[PDB]
Amino acid sequence: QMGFSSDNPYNKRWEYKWKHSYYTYPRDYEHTEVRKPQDSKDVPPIYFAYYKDFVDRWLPGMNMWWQRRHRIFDKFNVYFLPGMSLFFYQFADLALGFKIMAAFPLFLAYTRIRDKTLDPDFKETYLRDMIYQNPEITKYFNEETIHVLDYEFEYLPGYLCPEKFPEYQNKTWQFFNTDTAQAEGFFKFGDVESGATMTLKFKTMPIPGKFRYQVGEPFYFYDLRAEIKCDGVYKEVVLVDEKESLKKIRPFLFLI
Amino acid sequence: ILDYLFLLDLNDDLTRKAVFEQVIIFIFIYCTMNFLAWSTVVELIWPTHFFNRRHSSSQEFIRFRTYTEVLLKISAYNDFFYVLNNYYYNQKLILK
Amino acid sequence: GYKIRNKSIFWTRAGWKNNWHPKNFNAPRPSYGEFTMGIRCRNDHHSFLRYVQTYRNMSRHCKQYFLGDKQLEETFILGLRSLFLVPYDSQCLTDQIKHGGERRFVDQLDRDFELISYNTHPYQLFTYTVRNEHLAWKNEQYEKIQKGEKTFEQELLDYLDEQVLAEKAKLRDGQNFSIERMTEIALHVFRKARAGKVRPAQDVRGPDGNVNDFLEQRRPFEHPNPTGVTH
Amino acid sequence: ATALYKSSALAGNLFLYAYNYNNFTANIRLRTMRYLFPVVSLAIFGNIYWDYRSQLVKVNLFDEYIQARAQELV
Amino acid sequence: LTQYVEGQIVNRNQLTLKKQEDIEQYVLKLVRGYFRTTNKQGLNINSVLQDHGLDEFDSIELAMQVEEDLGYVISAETIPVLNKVKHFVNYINHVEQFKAENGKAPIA
Ligand SMILES: CCCCCCCCCCCCCCCCCC(=O)OC[C@H](COP(=O)([O-])OCC(O)COP(=O)([O-])OC[C@@H](COC(=O)CCCCCCCCCCCCCCCCC)OC(=O)CCCCCCCCCCCCCCCCC)OC(=O)CCCCCCCCCCCCCCCCC
Ligand SMILES: CCCCCCCCCCCCCCCCCC(=O)OC[C@H](COP(=O)([O-])OCC[N+](C)(C)C)OC(=O)CCCCCCCCCCCCCCCCC
Ligand SMILES: Nc1ncnc2c1ncn2[C@@H]1O[C@H](COP(=O)(O)OP(=O)(O)OP(=O)(O)O)[C@@H](O)[C@H]1O
Ligand SMILES: [Mg+2]
Repeated sequence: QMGFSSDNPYNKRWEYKWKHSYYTYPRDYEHTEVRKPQDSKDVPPIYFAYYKDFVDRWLPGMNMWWQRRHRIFDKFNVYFLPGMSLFFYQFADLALGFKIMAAFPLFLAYTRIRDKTLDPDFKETYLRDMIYQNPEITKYFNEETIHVLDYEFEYLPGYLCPEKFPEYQNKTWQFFNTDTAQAEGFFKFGDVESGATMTLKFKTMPIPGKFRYQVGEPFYFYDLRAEIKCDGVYKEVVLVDEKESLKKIRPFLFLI
Repeated sequence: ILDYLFLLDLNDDLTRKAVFEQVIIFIFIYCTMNFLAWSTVVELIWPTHFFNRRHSSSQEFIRFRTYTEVLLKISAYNDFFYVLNNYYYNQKLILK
Repeated sequence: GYKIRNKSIFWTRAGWKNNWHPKNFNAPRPSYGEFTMGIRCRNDHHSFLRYVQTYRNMSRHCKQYFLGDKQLEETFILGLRSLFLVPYDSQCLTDQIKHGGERRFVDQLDRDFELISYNTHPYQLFTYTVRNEHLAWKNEQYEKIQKGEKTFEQELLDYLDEQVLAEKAKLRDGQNFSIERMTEIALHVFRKARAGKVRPAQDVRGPDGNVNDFLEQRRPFEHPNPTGVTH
Repeated sequence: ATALYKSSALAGNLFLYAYNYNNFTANIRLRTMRYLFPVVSLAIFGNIYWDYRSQLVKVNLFDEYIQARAQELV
Repeated sequence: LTQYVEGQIVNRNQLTLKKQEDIEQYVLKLVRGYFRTTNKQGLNINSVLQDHGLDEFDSIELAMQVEEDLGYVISAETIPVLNKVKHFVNYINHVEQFKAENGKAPIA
């Protein structure tokens, strides 16, 4: 689900990505039809530019943190960092080093809360390059004739089944994370040339690559499936199967 | 009623700092200076716009119509223009 | 009449007539993954769709104040396209601009739309003024036609059709009534009609046919020179 | 005289806003003036009235003391 | 739901096609209504809008008109792929199928 959403009706999956050059916000939200001069309000009220920045930039930003608040309720953010801040806050009047060591764990918490509440963005260009290389899909779909009907991609809550992913039964990792960092979603596609539709389901997880400490790909499609439907033909394509992928690569278990 | 409104006092400002009375003098000068400089910059784009839109076209290139030139030709034509077109049409396309 | 004589007028340190990538010291340089730790860049691949939605908005938000005038909606579209087609038809190589011409133009159109959303863009106010003056002239014609009266535009067309007959009835040696000849006849009438507006036709003399109008005149007692002294 | 002048200069700003009402109200490039002109106007009024009010209080304290202290000395 | 038409306020009407034959007729009537279209009678189901004097910016105006007549909310990501009459017909069907199965309009 898209966390950053205003009352604007168009381009919901790009609202957080698009960086507009407006000095302020437009008077009205993007019109879905031609309206009348009396449908809109001339010379909008005083302090309108500030009101818009709050309801179009601030408020949808807080709705994102509230929508994904279950990913920041870890013992490290809840108890450790606030407790570390209070220990040095009692000596804040003795020196400046105590003010710093008391505010640092708060800035660290904001950074983890900031990155964990963002909408999960996979490398969509890697994805389209993967499906357009399959011949069974290029038979009915092409980038010049494809259109999106629906999009869903959200993190999975809590720890998963402790037989398919035993990695997350680690008390040290659980101290920093309450979620899995994995995401699941789908893509409703359509081709206006062939008249075909397909649901591109996918599951992602972070994996390590070529290095010791850094993550290689935070959103690696370990399960990628396409249920194609045409005039009278139904096909099921498997670009990436989880039974064969989970035997080669395992998740990353982010810390901090 | 709060004490924050005491900042409005200027009768007894010499009892605390006596600084407001001299700082604003600079602020007024700074505004006057920026008024002269900025007005000169933003106003003096017109000589370049006037010359280029009247002398920059050439025959080895295509001059494309602008928004204003579209509205004027279609919705700001005078009577003589309306008469000339219909005068050419009737004589050549109708009456040969 | 007068041509630029300097042959190096269009020379720049970046080449001839180069207004897309002027030469500067801090020039763009490549980046290598294996050696790059972090980067701060604002460039993205969202300019295409922003170029599409910006058009849809500027068009739909301008039509709110056209009052269903179909001829104005179609005229405005032609003008809106002339504004979006600048990068595709310009001499400037917009694909070679310094840091991406696509992002540059899209961000520029967004500033125009912001003013359009408030109905404060000078193109909008100019369209309203131009259109109102046009309809006032069209309604004047309608009111004169409903009364069976003749419009000043139709009187010219009829006066020009008969002059063509008079000029071609004597053009027997040749039979090519060129568009050049048709033109000078109409312009000669226009110049006399143009001068007639300020000095109407009182008698058979015609429009602006009185010499006495050009004798010494004086301002009326009720409207003297308000701006300066007279003596 | 000072309070009357500073009040007339404040009234001058109100005319400047009224004379240019259509621009301050509809042109978004002048939104910051539209939003903060009244805040500055109140802060200016406050200084004008604060000084007049304080001066008025002191004058009344001065007048009531010389009358009281005079009768004691009589 | 009202709009100005030649200076007069008129109530706008929305259409519900739900049939293949009604879609092909609407798109042609739509494309033939655009003042930029050439060879209006030579236009068929397999007609490339480029061959009739239409560019990318004209497809937007056409899509903008589809939203007016049908009430759809078409995203900017879908417009630039509508370059043939066949494309409008298939897109209109895909939207009707999506709402008939998913019970909601596609993501805008
Ligand atoms: C050498 C001897 C030296 C003598 C010294 C004196 C020098 C002369 C001084 C001249 C300047 C002062 C003008 C005094 C009036 C003179 C008459 C005049 O204007 O000339 C003829 C003038 C026509 O001008 P014109 O030269 O013939 O041709 C002009 C062109 O056509 C073009 O048309 P236009 O309309 O665009 O032209 C505008 C024209 C005329 O504009 C006008 O409309 C005139 C009105 C100006 C009002 C001045 C502000 C007063 C505010 C109201 C105070 C009311 C107090 C009482 C309240 C009681 C109710 C509670 O020019 C001006 O605007 C003059 C403005 C002067 C600068 C003011 C700058 C102030 C900031 C600096 C402050 C400095 C401290 C001193 C401030 C003192 C303030 C008291 O006549 C009219 O305009 C008729 C107006 C009819 C309708 C008026 C309706 C009332 C409008 C009130 C505005 C309310 C504002 C918001 C409320 C504020 C109160 C809270
Ligand atoms: C005990 C008291 C509690 C402490 C008080 C803290 C006050 C916090 C609010 C004032 C600080 C504002 C600083 C903002 C600086 C950055 C600008 C910004 O906001 O970016 C937003 C950004 C908006 O996104 P963006 O700006 O990063 O990018 C947007 C991208 N485009 C343009 C494409 C859309 O979002 C965030 O930063 C995340 C949300 C942060 C929320 C800020 C704190 C909200 C506090 C809510 C609770 C307050 C309770 C009090 C109310 C009680 C009732 C009266
Ligand atoms: N090769 C690059 N060089 C310099 N800066 C980059 C580069 N790639 C990305 N950036 C910056 O990092 C940001 C995020 O990159 P990212 O690939 O995640 O965007 P994206 O829109 O999600 O791509 P995709 O659609 O393929 O998923 C970008 O907006 C950009 O500012
Ligand atoms: Mg992405």
